[PDB]
Amino acid sequence: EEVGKALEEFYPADNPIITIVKSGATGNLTQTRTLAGMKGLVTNPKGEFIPRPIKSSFREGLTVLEYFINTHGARKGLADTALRTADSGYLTRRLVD
Amino acid sequence: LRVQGPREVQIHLVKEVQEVYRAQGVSIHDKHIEVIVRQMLRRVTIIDS
Amino acid sequence: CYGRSMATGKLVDIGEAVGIVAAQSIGEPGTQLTMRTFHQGGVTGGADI
Amino acid sequence: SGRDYEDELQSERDYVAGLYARLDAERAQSQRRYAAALREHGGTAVERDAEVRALAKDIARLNVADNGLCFGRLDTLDDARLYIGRLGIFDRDNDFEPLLLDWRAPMARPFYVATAANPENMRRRRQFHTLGRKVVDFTDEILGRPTGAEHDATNDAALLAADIVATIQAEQDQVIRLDHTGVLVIEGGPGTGKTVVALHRVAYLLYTYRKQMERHGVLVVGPTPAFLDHIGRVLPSLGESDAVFMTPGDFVPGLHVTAEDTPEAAEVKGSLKILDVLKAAVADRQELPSEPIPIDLSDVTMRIDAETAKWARDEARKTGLPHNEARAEFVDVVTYVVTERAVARIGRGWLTRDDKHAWEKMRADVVGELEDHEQFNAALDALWPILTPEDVLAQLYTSHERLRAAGAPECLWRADGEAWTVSDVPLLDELVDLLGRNKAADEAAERERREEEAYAAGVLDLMVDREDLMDDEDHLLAQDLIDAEELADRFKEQDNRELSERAAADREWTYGHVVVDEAQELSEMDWRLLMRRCPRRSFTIVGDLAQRRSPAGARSWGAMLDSYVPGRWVYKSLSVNYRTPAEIMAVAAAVLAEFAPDATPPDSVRACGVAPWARQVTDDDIASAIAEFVSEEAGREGTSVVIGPPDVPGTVPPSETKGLEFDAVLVVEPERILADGPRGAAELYVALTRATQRLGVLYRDALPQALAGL
Ligand SMILES: [Mg+2]
Repeated sequence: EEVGKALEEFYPADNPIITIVKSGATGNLTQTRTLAGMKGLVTNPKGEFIPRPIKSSFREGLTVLEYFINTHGARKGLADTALRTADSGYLTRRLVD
Repeated sequence: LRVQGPREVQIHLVKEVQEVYRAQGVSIHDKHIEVIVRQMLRRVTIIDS
Repeated sequence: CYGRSMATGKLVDIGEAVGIVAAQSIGEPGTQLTMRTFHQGGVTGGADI
Repeated sequence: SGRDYEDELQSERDYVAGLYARLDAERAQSQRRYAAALREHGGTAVERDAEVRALAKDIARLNVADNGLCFGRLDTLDDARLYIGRLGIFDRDNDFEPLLLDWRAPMARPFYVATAANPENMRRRRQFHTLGRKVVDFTDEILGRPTGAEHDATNDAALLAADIVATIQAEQDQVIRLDHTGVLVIEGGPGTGKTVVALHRVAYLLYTYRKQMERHGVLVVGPTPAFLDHIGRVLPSLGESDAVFMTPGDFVPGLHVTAEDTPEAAEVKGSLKILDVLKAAVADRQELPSEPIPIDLSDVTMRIDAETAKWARDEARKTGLPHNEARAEFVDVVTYVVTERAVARIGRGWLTRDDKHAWEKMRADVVGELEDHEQFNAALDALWPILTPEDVLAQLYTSHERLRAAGAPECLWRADGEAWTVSDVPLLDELVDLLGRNKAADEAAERERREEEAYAAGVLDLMVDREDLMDDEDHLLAQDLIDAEELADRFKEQDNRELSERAAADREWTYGHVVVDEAQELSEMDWRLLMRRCPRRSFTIVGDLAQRRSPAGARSWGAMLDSYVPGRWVYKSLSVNYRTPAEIMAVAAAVLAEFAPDATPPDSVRACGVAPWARQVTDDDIASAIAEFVSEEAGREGTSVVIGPPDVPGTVPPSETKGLEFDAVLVVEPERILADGPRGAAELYVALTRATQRLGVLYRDALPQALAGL
C-alpha cells in the first residue's frame, strides 16, 4: 500500500500511463503498481498467501523463483473463472424458473 | 413473517438481498428483487374452511 | 406499480415480460460475487463470513 | 482479602482493558479492509478471494477471542511477565514485543506443564476468572515452597504454608507429568487435594496432545461440571466447542433421567450379570402363537401354526444376527413355507410338481400377493415384532411373567414400566446394540437427491458447448471441471454443527479422551458403556473407593478395569492429608475403620488446634442451633455449609457435597445419616471430611460410638 501511494504521488499528472487510468479509460492503480511498483503477495496452490513478497516489478523484471511462485495463482484463475459461471448459471436458472 | 407480516418480511428480504449485492459492488434496482420476492409469498396455508 | 422501465426510461408498457428482465438483471452479475471454495476437501468455509 | 490484592486486581484489570482496546482497534482496521476488498479490489478474482478470505478469517478469530481474552500470567525467575490468552498481541512500535501470548505459543508451554517440582523457570502462575471483557478475580500458585501471603481461592498456598512438603510436590508432579497416554486412576483420601492434581493432570494431557485430540473431542462425566469449568477456563478453544459433559443418567441422547432406583435393583441392573438377562429378554419376544392364526387369504384358507413359527424362530436364532436384522431371515423363512403350502393347495390336479415356470410361477404370484396382505403383516407383527429398547424394558418390567421366564429377579418389577431411573440408562443403551437397527430404506431422501442432481445436470446442459464457442480461443468450460453431482451438492445446506453439539447428539460417537470424576460411583455397565464410547482407552479416572455411596459403585479398580485394560492401567495414589485439619482426620479415621480394621487413613500434617465441637440438641432447638450456626459463619470468612437429611429444611443432603470443600462445616444428627441406606456411614464420613477450618456436629441423644471422640 505504501509503495502504491508513493507511485501515485510521484507520477506527473500528464504521464500517459497514469493518464489512461485517471481518465476512467482502462485499468487500476493496482495494475500500475504491479507494473512499475512491486508485484506484492502471491498465493499458494492451496490459496494461502506466501509470506515472501515479489519485491520486483515487471518493469524491472522478475527473478526465476518470483516468476515460478507467481505462476501458481495465474493458473488457478483459469479454472476459477470457468467454475464461477456454473454457480452463476445455477442461480440464474432458479430465478428464471 | 409470523411477527411482522407479509409486508415486512418482503421488505426484509429485499433489504437483505440488496445489502449483499451492494457490499460486493453490484448495483441492481430494487424493483427486480421485488419482482422476484413477490412470487415467494403468493400462497396461504389453510387450517379450516 | 412497476413504474418506469429502466431500458426505455418511460412507464412500463402492458405485456412486457418484467420477470425475465429481473431474473437476468439479478443473475448476470453473479460471477462478481464471492462464492464457496472450489477446493474439494477441508473445513467448512461458511464458518467465516 | 488483602487491600494490596485489590490493588493488584485493579492493575491487572487495567492491563486487560488495554489489551481489549488494542483488540478493538485491530478489529476496526480488519473490518474496514474487508469492506474495501469486497467492494473495489480491482485485482484478479483469485487474489480478491484470497484477501477476502484472509480478512474474514482474521475477523472471525478476533470475534471468537473477544470472550475471555486473557487466561493468566506467568512470573519468570528473571522477574519478567508473560500474559497468556486466546490471541497473540504484540507492540508493533516496540519491535513486536509480546503483550499477550497465544496459549499455543511455545513460550506459553510452561503455563500448562510447569509444576512446583519442575518449574520451567517460573515462580508464580496466575489464573484470571473472567465472565466477559472483565476479570472477576485472580488466583495465584507458587511453583515452589509457598509462604501463605499469596491469595488463591483454592487456598493451596495457605494450606501448604501451614521435607514432607517436598514429597507432596514430588508426588503431585509424578501424577501430573505421567506420559501414559492410557487409563490413569488417581486416588486420594479427603483433604489430600486429588481434585487439584487431577485438574492439572488433565490440563497437561490436553495441552500436550491437543493436535491429536482437536477433532475427536473430550467427554467429561461426574456429578458436577467443575472439571468442564476448569477446562473452559484454561482451554476455551477446546472447552467451548469440543468438550462434552454427561451425567450417568444422561448417557442416552435426548433422554435425561434423574430418578434413582432402590439399592438392590440398581445393583443387579448395574452388573454385567444382567447382560445375560437382556439377551434372554429379547429372546423372550421370539414368540410363537398358542393357537393357529388364520391367514384369511382372498381365495385360500391358509393358516400359520406354532410348528412353523417354532421352526422359523429357530432358524432366525441360528442366524445369530440382531433382532431387527434377523427379522429378515424370520420373515423370509415363514414366507417360504407358507408359499410352498399355498401353491400346493392351489395347484390341485392341474399342477402337482411342474417345478419349471409353472410351480415357480405360482410361487411368485403367491409371494407377490402375500407380501402386501394386511393380515399376514399383522401376524408377522404379533410374531417377532420390531422392538426399541423402551418396548423391551417397559413390557419386561410390567409383565412379571417375562421376568420369571428370563431369570430376572422380581426386585425390579414396577407397574410404571416406562419410568426410567439412572440405572436403566446403560441397559437402554446396550439394548441398542442387542436389538440393532431395522436397516430401513430412505427412498424419499434418495429421490430428493436424484431430483437435485437432475436439475444440476440440466443447468450444466444449459451452458454453451465447446463446438458453439464464439470466443477468440478455446478455454476451459464449466462442464470440463464440475459434474452434475458436484454442482447439485454444492448448493445443499450442508449443516455444520459444532462438535460439542455433533458428538452429544450421536450415541455412537467415539471420543478422544474421557475424564471421570467421582468414578467409584459408576456401575460396571456404565464402565462398559464408556469403554464402548472410548476405543482409545484414554481415561483420567478420579475417585475414592471408601467414599462410595451407590451399591453398584466400584469396590476395586482392578475389578472394573481389568476386563478392558489388564495391567495396562496405571494407578497413582496420594498419601498426605494437608487441606483438612488433622483433628478432622482424627474422627474420619474412626468413622472409616467401620469398613476395614486398618483401612488406609492418610497421614495428616497441619494440625490447627481449633478442635471440632459437638452439641446436644433437645426440646426443639436443633433448628435454632443451625440458625445461629449460619448466622455466625456468615460473618466468619470463606464459605460454610450445613449437611443433614432433607427432613431438615436448612441442610444440603450429604450426597450433594461430595466433591466440595468449605471453611466451616456443620453436620446435623449423624444418627440418621448412619441409617440412610446401606452406605450411611460412608455418607457421614464424606460429610465430616469437607471441613478445612471448623467442624461442628449436632446430635440428639448421644454421640454414636465412632463419634464419641468429639
Ligand atoms: Mg476475445
